Amino acid sequence: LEARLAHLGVQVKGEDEEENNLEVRESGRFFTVKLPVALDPGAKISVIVETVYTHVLHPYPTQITQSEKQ
Amino acid sequence: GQVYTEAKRPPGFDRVRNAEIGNKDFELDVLEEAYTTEHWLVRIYKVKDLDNRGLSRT
Amino acid sequence: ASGPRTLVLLDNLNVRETHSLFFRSLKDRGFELTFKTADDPSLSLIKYGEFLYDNLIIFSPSVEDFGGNINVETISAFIDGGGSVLVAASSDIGDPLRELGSECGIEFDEEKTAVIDHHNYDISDLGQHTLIVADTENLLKAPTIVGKSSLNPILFRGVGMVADPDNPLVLDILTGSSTSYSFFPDKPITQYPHAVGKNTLLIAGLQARNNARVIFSGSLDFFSDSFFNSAVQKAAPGSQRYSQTGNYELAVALSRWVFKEEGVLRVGPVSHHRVGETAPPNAYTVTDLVEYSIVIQQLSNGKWVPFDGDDIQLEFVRIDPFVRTFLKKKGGKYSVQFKLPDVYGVFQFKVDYNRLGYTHLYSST
Amino acid sequence: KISTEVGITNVDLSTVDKPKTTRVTYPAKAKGTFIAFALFFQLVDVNTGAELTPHQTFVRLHNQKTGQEVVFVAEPDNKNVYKFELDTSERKIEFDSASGTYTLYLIIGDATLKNPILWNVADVVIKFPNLFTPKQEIQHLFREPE
Ligand SMILES: *[C@@H]1O[C@H](CO)[C@@H](O[C@@H]2O[C@H](CO)[C@@H](O[C@@H]3O[C@H](CO[C@H]4O[C@H](CO[C@H]5O[C@H](CO)[C@@H](O)[C@H](O)[C@@H]5O)[C@@H](O)[C@H](O)[C@@H]4O)[C@@H](O)[C@H](O[C@H]4O[C@H](CO)[C@@H](O)[C@H](O)[C@@H]4O[C@H]4O[C@H](CO)[C@@H](O)[C@H](O)[C@@H]4O[C@H]4O[C@H](CO)[C@@H](O)[C@H](O)[C@@H]4O)[C@@H]3O)[C@H](O)[C@H]2NC(C)=O)[C@H](O)[C@H]1NC(C)=O
Repeated sequence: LEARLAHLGVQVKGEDEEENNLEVRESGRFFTVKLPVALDPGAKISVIVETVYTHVLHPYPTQITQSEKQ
Repeated sequence: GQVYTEAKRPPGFDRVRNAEIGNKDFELDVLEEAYTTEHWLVRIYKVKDLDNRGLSRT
Repeated sequence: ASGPRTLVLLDNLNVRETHSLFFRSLKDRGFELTFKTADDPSLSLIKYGEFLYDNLIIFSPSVEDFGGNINVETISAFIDGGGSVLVAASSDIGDPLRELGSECGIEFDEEKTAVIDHHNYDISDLGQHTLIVADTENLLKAPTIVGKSSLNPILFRGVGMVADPDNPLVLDILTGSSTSYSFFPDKPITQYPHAVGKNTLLIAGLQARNNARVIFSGSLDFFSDSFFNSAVQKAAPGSQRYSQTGNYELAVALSRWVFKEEGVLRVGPVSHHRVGETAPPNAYTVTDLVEYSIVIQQLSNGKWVPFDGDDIQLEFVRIDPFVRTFLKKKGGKYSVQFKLPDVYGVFQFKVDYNRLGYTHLYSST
Repeated sequence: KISTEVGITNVDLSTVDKPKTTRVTYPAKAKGTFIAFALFFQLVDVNTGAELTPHQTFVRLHNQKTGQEVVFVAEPDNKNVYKFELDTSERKIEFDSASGTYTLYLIIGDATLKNPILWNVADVVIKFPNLFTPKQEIQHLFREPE
């Protein structure tokens, strides 16, 4: 689903917003996010990740009569 | 044949001719109904192919 | 061609062991085979518009309950979707088999009937003269359908069928001799029997407009290993006694012709242009030299080699053909160079290759 | 079942006049030509005088010019004999068109019988009245210059 992507947003516990930039590693177009407060060892951070994929639900019968359902 | 078009009038009624259809029900052997407008003013029919198994299809 | 997966409906499972040779050859060519009873309430040849069986084989006479989704309309839609259906009935036809036959223009007969003949029957009959020995003389004679070798007298017992003369597509393969009448045995004759003459077809074939091969054979037993290994000698005094029946070779030829292996054609890219150019210009002018090219491939063992093409005719048609020429074979392409006529308008390049036993191909630009 | 034989007697078919009659035996054909017709033939059992009815008693016509064939059935009355009267104006549909020379065979057979006989009784003369091939090559007739 790497090509059928439309939006990827990342937030934090509560009301907040963050910044992600596309990165390349030496492949599935990995992203990296910059946290507001850097976490020390032994800490915990909640990060909400919301992605939207388009053109991913395919109609299986692919041909429906005027009186049938998808 | 089965669309009411008036108040005190039988179903298969034609406004312009003020009459009652002679053949209420019939089947189109060589035509499919491709489209029909909202008030049934323009009707587009798709001419059919030859019968696959080579039947008559009068 | 088509896919290798096929479905086999049976009258009873015993057919697996008594039709051993034919099924073994069929599997030897790579065709995957699934056997199911014709009265199974679980079988289905379509699911969400998929046609999950590419070929269908009906060896089940005396059936009236096909199953879950299999009906006569389902088999008709399967033949409309490119399927290849082979049926075989023998004196126990049954109403849906006859109805299916009537849906392809090949009428079967009553249940009790049998193609009877009293001049050419073999000594192994031991009955009411019903084991017909059809000679290889009266036969369609097309090397694509029936094979390219010489055969022996073939023998079968079953019901006779006639062709509807309204169908242009129906073809007759092995019509019986002018001595068969196909009436009730052991009952006197009152009416005019069904196909009393040489038009008792006995093995028919249908070539649909979408190139769907269907073979309606009578005589389920015609495919049985008992007829594959039995010598034939007509009861006429002192007839020649052949060692090999010559039924097996015919059967394999029919199977290779209905499952898209022996005769198949494909039309490749066409190209037309002014003589001395390389791309097609819109709106040719009157009396302008034009070159036409088209490629056809034949599927010999899957090679798709170039077709021979002795007589392929190009037609330059407006409403009725203005020009009609032959396509000279040159460098794998069929190219003709000709001058457009004086009459203007819109026109149609047309190629029609209807040959007996070959896939009907049609192309119009 | 028990075997049985087949025998033909009387015969003497005759040309119908809108009526001379001629007779022949079982081994050979009839000399001459007959134009319409009702061939009569009494089928009796061999070795013991009796009247039988074979299961198949069709009468066949073969046309040499076109190769077509037409078969009819002779149905008996209570006269212990058959009849095949050719109307020559009826049966227009069966004979789409007339050919000069027709060869007349007598196909006869049964399961109980030991030998089926089919020989041409006489020649008959009747005067009652592509889909996939290379099509004709057509060229274009250009207009003549002034
Ligand atoms: C307004 O609209 C109108 C309709 O939309 C337009 O009219 C149409 O115009 C065309 C062209 O003029 C007409 O076509 C011609 O009809 C001629 C007379 O018709 C015959 O009808 C019978 C045929 O019937 C059927 O026959 C077979 C049966 O299977 C079937 O395949 C066939 O399709 C048809 O359905 C026939 O039995 C009758 O006897 C009539 O003859 C007819 O002569 C024309 O035939 C020509 O042309 C066609 C192609 O155009 C060729 O395929 C033929 O072989 C034949 O060819 C001959 O003439 C060519 C040029 O004329 C030559 O190149 C050929 O070599 C060949 O030459 C021989 O004959 C010449 C004499 O004619 C000789 O000089 C030569 O030496 C050769 O011996 C053609 O079919 C339509 O009929 C007509 N439609 C209607 C409804 O009338 C009209 O044009 C529009 N107006 C304007 C201004 O454009």
